[PDB]
Amino acid sequence: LNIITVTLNMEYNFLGISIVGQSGGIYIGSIMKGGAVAADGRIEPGDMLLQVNDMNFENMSNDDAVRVLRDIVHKPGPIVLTVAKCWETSV
Amino acid sequence: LNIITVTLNMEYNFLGISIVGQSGGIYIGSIMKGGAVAADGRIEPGDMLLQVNDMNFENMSNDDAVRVLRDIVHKPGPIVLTVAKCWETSV
Repeated sequence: LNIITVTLNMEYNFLGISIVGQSGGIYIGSIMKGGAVAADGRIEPGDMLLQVNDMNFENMSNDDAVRVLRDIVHKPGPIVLTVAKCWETSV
Repeated sequence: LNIITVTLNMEYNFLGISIVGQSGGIYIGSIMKGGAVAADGRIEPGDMLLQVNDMNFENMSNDDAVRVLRDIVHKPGPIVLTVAKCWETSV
């Protein structure tokens, strides 16, 4: 059970994450210093973004996901992100 | 056509990449300074690793992929990585 929810107040205009697509979730490439996500601390590079508020990406195209995510980030008020926590190892 | 091949001489004992799994390819989380991958330059964080030499991960479990990758990195001689180049944007 590696999925967590992360609520951000956004009282912030920008999540401060770089998201990565490839030509069932969106990968988080990096976290931009300050916040909102950096200020919260729970989301880390390599985590997979599955949902924002009630809009789930697991069956959306990457282009629609980004569009919906931006639409919601530009709405007033708090946002809830659902994240799959990654594992990492070096080779 | 966003897939490239990257040959590394490995005359290096360590690719110098952190790979990310989640509970058809393995994501590259970061690149460790020096090389081999850092020294080559073509592979970047967010890229997806699809194959090493002739062993393709697109139908393997993440745990088998990592195992096979380590096995091959510990073999003598050059290694060929097949990478899907990501796109990135900030939200």
